[PDB]
Amino acid sequence: GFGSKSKKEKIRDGFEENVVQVRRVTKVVKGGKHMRFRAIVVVGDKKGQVGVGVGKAKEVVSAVQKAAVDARRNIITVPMTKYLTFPHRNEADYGAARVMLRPAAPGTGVIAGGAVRTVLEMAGVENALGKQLGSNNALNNARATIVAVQTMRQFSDVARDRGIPMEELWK
Amino acid sequence: MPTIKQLIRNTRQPIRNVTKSPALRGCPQRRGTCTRVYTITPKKPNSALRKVARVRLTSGFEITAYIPGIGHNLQEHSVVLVRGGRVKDLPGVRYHIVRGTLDAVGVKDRQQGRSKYGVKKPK
Amino acid sequence: SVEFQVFCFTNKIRRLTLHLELHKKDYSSQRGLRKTLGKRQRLLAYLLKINGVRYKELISKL
Amino acid sequence: MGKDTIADIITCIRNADMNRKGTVRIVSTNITENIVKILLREGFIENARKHQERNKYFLVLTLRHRRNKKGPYLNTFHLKRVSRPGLRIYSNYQRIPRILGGMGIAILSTSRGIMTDREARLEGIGGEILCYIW
RNA sequence: GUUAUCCGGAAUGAUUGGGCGUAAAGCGUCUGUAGGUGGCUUUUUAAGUCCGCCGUCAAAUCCCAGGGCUCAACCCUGGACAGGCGGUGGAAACUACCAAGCUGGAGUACGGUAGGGGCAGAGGGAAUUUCCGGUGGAGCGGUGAAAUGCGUAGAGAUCGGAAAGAACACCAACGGCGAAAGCACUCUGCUGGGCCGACACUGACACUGAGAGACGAAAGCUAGGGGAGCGAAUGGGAUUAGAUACCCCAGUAGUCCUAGCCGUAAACGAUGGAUACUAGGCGCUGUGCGUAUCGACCCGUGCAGUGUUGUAGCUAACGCGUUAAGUAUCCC
Repeated sequence: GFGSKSKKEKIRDGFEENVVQVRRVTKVVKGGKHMRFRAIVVVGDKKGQVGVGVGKAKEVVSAVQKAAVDARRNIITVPMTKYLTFPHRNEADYGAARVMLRPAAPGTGVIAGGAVRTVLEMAGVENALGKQLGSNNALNNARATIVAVQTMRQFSDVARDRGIPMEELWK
Repeated sequence: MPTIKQLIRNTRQPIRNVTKSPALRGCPQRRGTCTRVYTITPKKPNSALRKVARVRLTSGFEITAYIPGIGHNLQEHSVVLVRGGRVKDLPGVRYHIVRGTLDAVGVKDRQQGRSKYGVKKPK
Repeated sequence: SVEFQVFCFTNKIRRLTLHLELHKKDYSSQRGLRKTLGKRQRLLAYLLKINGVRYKELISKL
Repeated sequence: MGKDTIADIITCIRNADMNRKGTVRIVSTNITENIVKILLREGFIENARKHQERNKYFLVLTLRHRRNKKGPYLNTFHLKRVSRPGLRIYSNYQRIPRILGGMGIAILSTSRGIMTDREARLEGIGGEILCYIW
């Protein structure tokens, strides 16, 4: 109880935050019908470092930052080899949200649906195109991209895994 | 549906984009003859007196069309010009009537969005 | 041995048929007669697929 | 011994390592021998051994791993068929795909033998794409 | 700006790209024709396939590069990838073909083996009802409580005597068999199907199956029997404001059988079939080997089938999980 949380908020230049949806989810009780706020926060620096997080609380801002503290303990790093794009195409479903990611030329800003585009514009990739096949959901969507960019391999570690010395690569 | 023989018979075909206006059946808007200019009520959640003209068309159909705007001149046996577009509140009204066109005057004293109601500029 | 299968199934159909026609209502052995007819029939299309003359001998034997 | 002798080997690979078992026993026909010959030399697997059990020469095949992890092999193998029996696929030397840029290979049946994309892209020949792994 | 028409979005007709336990959706199950797909090795032709060359697919359009109009639109010059079809020269891995072997797929021969598999014929005894006798005399039966009914013409109860039809108690088990529906008192006859072993034989004869054909609980109908119990409709009593209903008392078609027709069921595992592969634990059934005794056990096992928890994976979730709703392939 020292006060004002100035040093303790950690001013968040390192991780920039945004919501991607704040739906009010509600439960009914004996007394009636009371609601809490479920916010989904995607945290990440533009270095290649993102992760989702849900939260719910009766306040809006405590749900956002509570989802952020859930989010900033959930980070993967993005395998993004070239001039801020992707090594190869990928698809990976989670639940019932399927996400096709596809690398792009460098003259192409990120084009995807709002959750996928949110976790990629926070991922610092600049050149991708990801269609979403399946759900209208936002959480399983974004988390499906996170699973869809964990399982993604560069050329250096595939060259290391196969044992092949090196060729067949322009750069 | 295997690639072999349940599907080089046929899959099936979707029908069409089903016509959202069974009259007007050439193309977009069609001259009409007023038969009734009655007034009906919407479904249960709304409450209004919406004023529709049941109108015979030059195509061969007869159809009850909505009349937009506030004022209306439309008496018995006048000539209108109906267009498509579904008024949700009224069961059966599928069409609108263009205002400012032939024998259906523009609305009285409107100065916001006049091209939808056929009123020339003031000032 | 193939012609013992065709001939053996033929005696199978003879004895089962002279069972069934004087009996007339066993609806269980009807499947046995029809599996024997189909099984023998795929054998006859097999040996006809292989040969001419030899399958002509299988027809002329019975 | 079903309908396919290549979904035989391939489905034994997927079903082998999705249960993390690093050992395959399959039949050794000519095209299976050729696939494991063009597959051990490309770093996916470790060793292929012929032997006999009732004078029937089989292939036991040792898959790759790494060390004691949550799962001892990191890169999931992801084998896939393409030219199904009943839907044959055929490619020129144009269509022949660079799988993921090259991180996968597309083993395919040339008039020479069966090659990879390296050994059929330099030849300029084309043929029936058996399957591509990645 | 509105409207209309078309495409997109729409993976909302799906080859790229969907599904079928419960959300829309697996035929009731099975045989099988056409057709589709198909084991291994060796050899041959090259129809498919691939490579070279050649011809053509008008010009205009689209793409690239130049040029012209002050730029652009537009105009003009040259060039070409695709991709189609044909001619011709090459390759033979895969599909197909030609020929020849092969056996693990599939069968057969043989020896066993388990079974409510089916149909037919005989035989059985409880129980119920009715009738015929002996007794005895006022209720019996029924209900939430009553009542209708039956009973002095002797009911019910009890003992004996017959007759009748229908079903088969304990065994009955989360059990066995059938393709499903179904199948259990016993015995006999004819006959299907399954499982296991030895190489004993043939050598891919395989899977699925449009249309087709068969079978297909119960209720229903035609024809003839039979009719104890139960029992739609009906009739009476009760409850009830009312009761065409639940309750009760009578009770007809029906139930059973012969010969057919009908062809539907929550015909359900709410899961079409087939093959290959992917942890285990606890079971049951059938056989096989070894141990142990020399004989019944008993332990492990080889398989096939049946069940229960459950890893991986899938799933919207519940759950399914070697009998998948897993991974793949084929067919409807």
